[PDB]
Amino acid sequence: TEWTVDKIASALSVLAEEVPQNHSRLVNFLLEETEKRAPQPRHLSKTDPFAHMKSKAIDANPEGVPTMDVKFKQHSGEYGKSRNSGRRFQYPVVCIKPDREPVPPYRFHHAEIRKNILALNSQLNFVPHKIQPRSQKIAKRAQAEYAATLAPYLEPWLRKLNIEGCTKSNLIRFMASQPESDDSMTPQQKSNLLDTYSDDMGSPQAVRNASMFTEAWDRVFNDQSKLRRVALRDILMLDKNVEPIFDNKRAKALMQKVIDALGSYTTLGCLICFSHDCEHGEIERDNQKRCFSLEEIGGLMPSLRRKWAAQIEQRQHPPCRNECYRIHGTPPWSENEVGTLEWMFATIGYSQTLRPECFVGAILGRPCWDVHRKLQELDLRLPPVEPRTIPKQKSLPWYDRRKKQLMSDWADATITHEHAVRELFAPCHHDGPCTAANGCPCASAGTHPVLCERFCLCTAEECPLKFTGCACHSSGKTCLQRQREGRPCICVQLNRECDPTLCKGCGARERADPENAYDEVLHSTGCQNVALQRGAAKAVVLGKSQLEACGYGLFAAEDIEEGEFVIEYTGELISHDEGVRREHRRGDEENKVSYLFTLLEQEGIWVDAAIYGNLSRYINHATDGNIMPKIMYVNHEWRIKFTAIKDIKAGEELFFNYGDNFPNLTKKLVERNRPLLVPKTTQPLFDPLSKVQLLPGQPLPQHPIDDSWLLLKHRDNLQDFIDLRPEEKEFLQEWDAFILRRHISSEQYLPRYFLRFVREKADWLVSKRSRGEEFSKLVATLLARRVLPERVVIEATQVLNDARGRLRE
Amino acid sequence: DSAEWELPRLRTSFIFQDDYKSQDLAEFFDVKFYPYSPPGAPPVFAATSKKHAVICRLTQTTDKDANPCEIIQLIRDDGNEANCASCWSKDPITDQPLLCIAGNEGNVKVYNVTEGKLYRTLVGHGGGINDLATSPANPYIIASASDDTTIRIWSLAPEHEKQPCVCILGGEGHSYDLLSVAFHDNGRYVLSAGHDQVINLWALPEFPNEHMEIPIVIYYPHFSSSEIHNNLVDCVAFYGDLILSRACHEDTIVLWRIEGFSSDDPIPGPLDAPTPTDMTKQTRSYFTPSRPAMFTRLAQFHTPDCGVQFFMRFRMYHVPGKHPILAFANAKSKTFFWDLARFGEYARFMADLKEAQQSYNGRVVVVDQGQGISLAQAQQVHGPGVGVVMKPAWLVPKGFSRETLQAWADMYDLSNPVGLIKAHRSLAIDGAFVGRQVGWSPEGEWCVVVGNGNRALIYQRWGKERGLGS
Ligand SMILES: C[S@@+](CC[C@H](N)C(=O)[O-])C[C@H]1O[C@@H](n2cnc3c(N)ncnc32)[C@H](O)[C@@H]1O
Ligand SMILES: [Zn+2]
Ligand SMILES: [Zn+2]
Ligand SMILES: [Zn+2]
Ligand SMILES: [Zn+2]
Ligand SMILES: [Zn+2]
Ligand SMILES: [Zn+2]
Ligand SMILES: [Zn+2]
Ligand SMILES: [Zn+2]
Repeated sequence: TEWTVDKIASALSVLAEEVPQNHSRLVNFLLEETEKRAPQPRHLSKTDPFAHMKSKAIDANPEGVPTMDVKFKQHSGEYGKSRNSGRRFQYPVVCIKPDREPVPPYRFHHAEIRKNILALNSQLNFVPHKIQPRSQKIAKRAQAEYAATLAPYLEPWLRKLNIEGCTKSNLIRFMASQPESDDSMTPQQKSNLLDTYSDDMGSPQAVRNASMFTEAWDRVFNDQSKLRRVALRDILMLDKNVEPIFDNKRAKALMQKVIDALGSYTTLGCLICFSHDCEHGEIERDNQKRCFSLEEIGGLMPSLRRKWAAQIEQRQHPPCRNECYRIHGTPPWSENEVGTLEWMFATIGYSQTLRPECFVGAILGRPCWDVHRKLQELDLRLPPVEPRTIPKQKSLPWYDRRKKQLMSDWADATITHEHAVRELFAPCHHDGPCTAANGCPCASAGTHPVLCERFCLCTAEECPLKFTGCACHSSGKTCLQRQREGRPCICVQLNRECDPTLCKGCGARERADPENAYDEVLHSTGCQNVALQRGAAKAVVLGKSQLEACGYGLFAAEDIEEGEFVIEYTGELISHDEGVRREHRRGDEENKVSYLFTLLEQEGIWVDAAIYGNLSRYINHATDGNIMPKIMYVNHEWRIKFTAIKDIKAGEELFFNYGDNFPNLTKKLVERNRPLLVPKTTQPLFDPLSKVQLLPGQPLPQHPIDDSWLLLKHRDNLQDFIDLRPEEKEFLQEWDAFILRRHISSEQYLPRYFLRFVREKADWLVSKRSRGEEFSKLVATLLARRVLPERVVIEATQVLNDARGRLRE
Repeated sequence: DSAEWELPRLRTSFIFQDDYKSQDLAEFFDVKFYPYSPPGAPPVFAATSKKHAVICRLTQTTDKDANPCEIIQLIRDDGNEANCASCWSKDPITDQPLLCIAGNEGNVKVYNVTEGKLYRTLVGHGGGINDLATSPANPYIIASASDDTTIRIWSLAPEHEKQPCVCILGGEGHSYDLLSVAFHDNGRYVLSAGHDQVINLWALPEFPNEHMEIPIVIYYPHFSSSEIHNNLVDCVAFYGDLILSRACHEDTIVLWRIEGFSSDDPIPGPLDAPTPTDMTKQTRSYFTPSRPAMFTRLAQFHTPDCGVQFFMRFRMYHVPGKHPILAFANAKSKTFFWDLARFGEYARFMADLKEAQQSYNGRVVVVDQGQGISLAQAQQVHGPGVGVVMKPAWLVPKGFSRETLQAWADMYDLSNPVGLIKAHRSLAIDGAFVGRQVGWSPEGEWCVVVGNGNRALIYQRWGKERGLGS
């Protein structure tokens, strides 16, 4: 009845005896089950295939044939005593030669990716022969395994001991109150425990009992003379309501209602590719991800306020088939149903050609006059937005954004075009002009100003630094490197590809669309500065390099005229330190094999093609190469393009001068104390996947890219957020699986892809109400950034209204 | 009667001429018995050295001085490859035996052994091959583990002649040289392991009965852990649904299981695998049913004096109607056996004896089994006053002494997953010997151990020798 540390310790020792007993029972049970399940031998031949073959031992009574010796001893008895010294015999040898040579060497399965993918930082757990001492490795593993053995016993033993206050939850409360939980726990963690557990532990005896139980357990099971040992604290940390509090996998008047309603989408939604788990963003050392999202540029309100101000600063169509309030007008509403019209109302704003009523009534299964009735009885009031007055600003002498032209000192005045020295910053989200005084990073973060890009909240009307695209047009080819036209292509001058939206004269809009990638007529005029977005590579083929003791090389499979884009260098984007860990994890000397291409030196991003990438990873080095790499800015992605510097005939091997493109990070660290055919060539050529040898004049193998493994990782990355309800994950995952497959880089293509999604998933979206509600939060977010045209919201209203009418079945 | 319990003993040994000359650094790296002969046939094994495949047939003999091992085919790899891995298959048309041999150039040679010719070559690995295994469910399906960090699955079926690589286990599950590959008996789960200390379990799809222009690539294993051992792993295998694996510097073979894994469940598909979303997790599992635990260590067979050696392989004999025998040879001239059925029989004997010790307050008489005496005749020699417990004959002393019980517990107690089970038979080898591989004949009467110095040790049980013949 009245316990002591000794009495409970004594009792735990007796209960602990059932652990080895159960273990023996379990292993014996599993051994018996396995013996019973022994497999019958299969595919037996009906005759002994060796029956006709006799001993090949040579007789004393084989000329020219190679011969080997074998010496036999026979043994008997218990200790293997040999009967005598043995006897040797001569045997003829059948010599068989192989008919095929191995393919050139490689490490890992080399898989194709369409675009660069973003890697997590790995740990250095193995180095062929930063790191944790192996002794701590070994010891924690022993303790982990023992803790897992002991964990299932604690509640059964507690129930049998039945001591007042010795409760799994009271023991967690006691643990949280002990000093060890300051050097094991941080604020908000104690706050999360206090949510589930609180601090009251009951009677004085309940508190004394739990303390004695804890001491008595750490005395019996945490005797520090042992390697296998568990503190009770280590077992309670395994508890399903405690573990999540120590898992950092977390995504995150009227307006702060809406702000919180769209938090998942403002936080995760990519500004570039519109997906919620994707290849953009930055990875921190602990692998927490800073998404390239609205939160990077100040969240919902700075963009929404600007949309409202744009709406009232423009001073001066068919009604929905859901009993439209426009014809009519005026069941209890959930708070969810009300919130849904709250955020559509606020993000549609001061519009003329779009009203929430019809669309909210398409997302909720409600008639349009119903949500108009609820709209009017709730009388929602927007914040009033102040007339934004734009202060007159002097243009820059090196850049005229109206003529879209660089002039005079420009290469010395900006580092906009010098990607190797640029440091990356979140686009403008300030009020007022882009000056050092207002803290604008574009103007002042670097050694020089850079132009403001499409994601900065400034407008070309306001900001003298704002990029507005190139002025090029021509019935012939334009946006070329040294155009014979009167003035050059600002886009090309800045080492960027043309923007499908800002470059209105050159045909970028159509040529930067991958759905026109193989319209040779289209791409034979107009802008020739969209090749990475076009996504089309010259025909190439893998083979044995012509250089001796080089392994693979890459060969042209079609004639390539000088100046033509050839291929992109794709790979994993990694950090400097992840580059270094990788140089270690694979071995070392200058017999090494690097696929580590420098993308942004100063920012510290490398492209690693050692596992994932494309055929370009096989191009070998020459001083007098026939192609040239170049870093390009492509819609706020930086990418590696290869361009021909000579005419290259089909069958010729590609080379470029590696320069310092493939650095030795660790060595620099220690110092800082017309069908397409296989071409006729001399070298053997291989299918990149099967490594089957290719024969000249056969169809060039062109295998569609396998992305399913990549959609699964991105789905699982959203599943892992403890921050998101299942209704959120369901929809976010559906949208991401669709939009990731379209590899969007420009908002020019989003409305078409969006309309395609609401068409394909229309039946799915109206089958379950949380899906429609989540779909409407995405819409509200894209509308707030003025990135989804009001035209498409009206069409989705029809599409879903018609899908739900087809469901009434 | 006691025959069920007999373990092997050394019956014959041979040394093969050195073929990597130095004139003693050649080794047999592999030995495999042909598994597709009719029941009863003379067992035939191949012992692959670095340059030769020595094919022998074993025939039991009534003469102690006679030699049961006769060499029926001897093949040399006339190319530049040094080999260390082999596995058996069959011609899909003729049903002739095919011996596969792989090594350090990165190619599988397939030999038609009865006719002494090359059947074909399997080309495509990017580095040396260190293990091969045949699927127990399809004798035309072979898996190969390579320095190039991949597994490749090959088919010798006619429909795949023009491109025989049907599957590549790739992705990021492994990061350095693979040393071991094994098939589950269902032919659909594959285990792999090597220098990166990861053990991976992979689920194979069904492969089309027709030509595949490219292999199916698999990017995620379904179970993955680098935490069952703390060193490089060089041998892995299924024992039914349990796992047996071995690592360097540990002197143990570990028996363990994946929580939630059962070959009775449907085979999961490739999009069901777990992906490495958390980089600090060194174990992940599709199969997982307080925090679980995704594996459970069960027992450790003690395998002393392997030192720093690696690429040393055990082999379990597992056949319906016979006892399961685990055999492994170390690096200091010893060969170890465990009969897994002794575990259950010891535990029954200790439960029967602990029971009679209370029910009769100690007046308990212990009688050996395997006698003409049964728990009945032994009870009639006394009556209701004293308990009779039957003790297995192979349980030998040193009431019973402390040292006798401790010596029995050391060999048969399964109560501690972190314990060390001493071998049930430990046989010494003349001279300095390092085991590389063990193989068992279909009926389990022969056990062959091969290793350095091009030596084969041939153990037998259930022999028919009768009375010398010199
Ligand atoms: C991007 S990889 C090129 C593909 C490589 N040949 C292969 O088999 O995978 C670059 C590596 O190839 C080798 N390499 C490329 N060009 C070379 C050259 N001109 N001379 C010697 N080695 C070269 C070096 O090992 C270098 O690390
Ligand atoms: Zn993105
Ligand atoms: Zn309407
Ligand atoms: Zn600014
Ligand atoms: Zn800016
Ligand atoms: Zn600006
Ligand atoms: Zn232009
Ligand atoms: Zn342009
Ligand atoms: Zn252009």
